[PDB]
Amino acid sequence: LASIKVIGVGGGGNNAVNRMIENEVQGVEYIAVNTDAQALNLSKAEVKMQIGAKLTRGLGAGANPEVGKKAAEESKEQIEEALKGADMVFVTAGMGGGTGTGAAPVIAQIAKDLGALTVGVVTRPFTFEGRKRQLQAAGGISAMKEAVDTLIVIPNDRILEIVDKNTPMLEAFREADNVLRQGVQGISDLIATPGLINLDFADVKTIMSNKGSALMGIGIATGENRAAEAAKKAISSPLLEAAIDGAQGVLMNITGGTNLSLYEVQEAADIVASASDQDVNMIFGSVINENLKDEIVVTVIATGFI
Amino acid sequence: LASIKVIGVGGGGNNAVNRMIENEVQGVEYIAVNTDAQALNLSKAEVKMQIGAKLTRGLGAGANPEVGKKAAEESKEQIEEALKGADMVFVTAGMGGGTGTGAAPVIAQIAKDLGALTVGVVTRPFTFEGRKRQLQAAGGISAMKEAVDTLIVIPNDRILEIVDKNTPMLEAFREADNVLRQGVQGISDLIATPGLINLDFADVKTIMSNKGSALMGIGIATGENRAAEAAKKAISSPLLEAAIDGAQGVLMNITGGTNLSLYEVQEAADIVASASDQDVNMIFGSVINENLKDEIVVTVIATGFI
Ligand SMILES: [K+]
Ligand SMILES: [K+]
Repeated sequence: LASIKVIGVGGGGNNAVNRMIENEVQGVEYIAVNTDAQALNLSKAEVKMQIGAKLTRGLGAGANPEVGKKAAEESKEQIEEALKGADMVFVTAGMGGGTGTGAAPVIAQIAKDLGALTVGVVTRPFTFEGRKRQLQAAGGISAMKEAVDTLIVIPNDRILEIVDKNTPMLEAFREADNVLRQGVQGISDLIATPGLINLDFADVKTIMSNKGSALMGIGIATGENRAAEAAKKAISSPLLEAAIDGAQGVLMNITGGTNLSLYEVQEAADIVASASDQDVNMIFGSVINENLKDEIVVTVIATGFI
Repeated sequence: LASIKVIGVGGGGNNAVNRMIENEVQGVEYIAVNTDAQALNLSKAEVKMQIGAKLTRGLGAGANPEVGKKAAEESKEQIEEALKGADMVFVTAGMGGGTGTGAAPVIAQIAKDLGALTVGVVTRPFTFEGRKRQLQAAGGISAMKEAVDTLIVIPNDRILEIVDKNTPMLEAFREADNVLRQGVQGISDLIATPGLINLDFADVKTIMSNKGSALMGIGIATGENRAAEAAKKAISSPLLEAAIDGAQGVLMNITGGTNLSLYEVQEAADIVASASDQDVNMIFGSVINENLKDEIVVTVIATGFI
């Protein structure tokens, strides 16, 4: 199985890494990277890497991408050494602030230069976060795209379409953390641990080598008709904010409990295939999570959008 | 038993509250309060109070005490409602940043105006954090002193005298979090839960009503001579950065396992009394922590320093 590191960069990455650990996501090594020593000390990762100790003295980057970038530059030797040996590196961060925006591209570029298949999974800030955050996030996304093989972008505004109408702001942020965790786990669960219908690493690498950007969609369903319902919810997810038939590559993960059947996996796959372009390169796998009972989760990652 | 709330304000308070929860500190209600939604979502407290949602949009106060203050002002109705009914409120924060420095005094003043015995337990930043942090912390400490009954100040530089010489910066910060937890738990364990030698709430209130400032000291020891060794370490703690004989009031907590003896409690108390002024108002109690084996911890809180 592939050797996989998941790197949480800055506050958005910190929370996503903790959510993966809370969900007992197996087969990956976690590395929390941050300029903010207080936040870093709340990481559940065993490897906690403080960057920019001299520059920022543990105080964070103050929403300044240049300080995030220079912090990662300060610590480039340590970052390179931590990443050495990985076949694949996920770099997770929230865009718009200082450390995510500035450090995540530096870290991703280091991983990519080492030869790791490098996948960024990042949030674009909620519009309510304001103009400075939006502008800085656009800069980070552009930098991230240069530094990775595939960048999966989670449009946080779309979460607001998904959650209940009176959801407090704190809970909207909490859901963004969960979506980042779902983005990484959707891919890693199919390659990091044994399974009946895993994915071939080489095939993941091919779908993750497309240009342009990538998006994700998530569907969850229970009971009768769950496989079809979950798949339909995934392809119609507000998160997948382009028509899936525009994608060059599609990866589908269906996860269920021990009762997940061949018939259900096929049903879900057929829905996603049918919605996608006729000439799409689509790959899929299934995961048994024995902690699930009657729910199934379908995650779709679509790459190579114009 | 007294009804006690422990309020973690901003990043330093967040980490201290999590450390209390990790150490299974009983008998108190925890409330995490923050302008930073990502950090707040890592709180282990069941009550998570986002303040300044409109002003800061979940992004934190950017090391600006005025923004911390105005965030608390925005949310004053919610803060007042959360604090109603408490006999005692601990307000814990790191001084020097925006939310701790600015919001903690507002919150403490609300608690004090409600009639709660209000005790602040705050860190003064490490010198390495720089001049802006030092100056802002001095302002916060002055504000905090006006807003509480007793302010216990933890001089972070003194932690550097305590930890091993090559301790990384991240671990020095982690130890500050632990000291804040020890400051609160030293007092709360003697009044919040049943015990053989608890303290009288009225007596705690008297020692906590002194003017001037307060300091703490911690000593830990195992094996033969543990009670005397721990007590001596507490009174000579670099954290207690004034001669204990200068204090008007002294509170001592000795905590040990089920083997903690009357003789040991007395031995420790005698050491602290002997070191203190002849006319000191000193009170003490003991706690059995059945999770301890042969270690004992002595905590001393000294109040009313000139
Ligand atoms: K698997
Ligand atoms: K007790």
